Amino acid sequence: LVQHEVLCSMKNTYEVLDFLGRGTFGQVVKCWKRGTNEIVAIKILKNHPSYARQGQIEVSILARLSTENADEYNFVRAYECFQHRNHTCLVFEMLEQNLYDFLKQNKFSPLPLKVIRPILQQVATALKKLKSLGLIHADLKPENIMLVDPVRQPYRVKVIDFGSASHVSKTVCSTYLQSRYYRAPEIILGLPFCEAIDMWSLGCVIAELFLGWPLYPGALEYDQIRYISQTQGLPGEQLLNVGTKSTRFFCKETDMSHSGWRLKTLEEHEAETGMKSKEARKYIFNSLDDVAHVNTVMDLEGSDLLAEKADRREFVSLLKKMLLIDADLRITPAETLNHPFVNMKHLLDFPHSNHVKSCFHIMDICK
Repeated sequence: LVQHEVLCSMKNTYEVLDFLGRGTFGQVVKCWKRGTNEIVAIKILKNHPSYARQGQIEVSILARLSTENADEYNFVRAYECFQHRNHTCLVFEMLEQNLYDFLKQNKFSPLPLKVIRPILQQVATALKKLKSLGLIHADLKPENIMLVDPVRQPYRVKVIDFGSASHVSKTVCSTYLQSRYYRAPEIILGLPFCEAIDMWSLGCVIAELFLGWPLYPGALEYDQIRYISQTQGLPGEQLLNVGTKSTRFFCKETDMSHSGWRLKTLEEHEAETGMKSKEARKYIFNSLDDVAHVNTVMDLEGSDLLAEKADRREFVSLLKKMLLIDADLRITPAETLNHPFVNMKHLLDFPHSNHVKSCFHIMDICK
């Protein structure tokens, strides 16, 4: 169960100092490595047989990632893995603050695109290495992207929480998987999924950093697929046909001139499940292009505004490619690093803008 005040390792030695967090399963606690000046995070896993298979596969993925010991691809370095009492725990490096707590303390104010760009490049590099190994993170949320040091190393991030990671398999998710606000349509509709469910999650977080609030903050999976379809259009017919959960949110309407699929109205869903659906979006978009026209009051003069408008033009261009409902056509982590928003090739067309001089400056410092 829960423990405190002291801990014991087989090869090293750790003394627990303060609790760090508690999830659905698996507790993380901050401790001090005795004999050194290092602070590390230890994630304990309860020794229940029904959770033993998920606990073992997480250790298998960390050992395969630890071969990439350089971790220049921005991963949390896993040190060792021992067993205390009858439980199995993992030792990670101690990062400072995750992106959600960074937005919370700033009253969820939007972040400029010049700060979003370094974070996007680092996470896309991580997902480029995850596809290189045939792995899925399956839990990419702002709570799982932590800043190494917000003051010493400004805007350097790493990804955490592999408790949902798994190898690529041709198996439909039986129920739910990723976090709801960042869940790909494949998991909602009951479709075969691969590594593209993290490209969808990365689109919902860079949009959350730009707006301050989640892009699709649906309380239920119906609200989630409703916001997506109302903003980006209904999913394709071939996708809704082979979708297992596709019948729980859509219906086969057949008028004289109607097509095949349509959404269940708020009146229909409220009668089917009894739950009245309320609006939770801070931003309602008829199109992803309306994201570029959000929060448009800046101090940028004519020289800098011509570039910020070009910056937003490429941000919604990448965001649309990252939020394509069809996972077969969704942009890949390798292509995202080659998108003009990350290449900054569209900012080169400006002779000397004092804003683009800072945009390029924030990028080459993240090293």
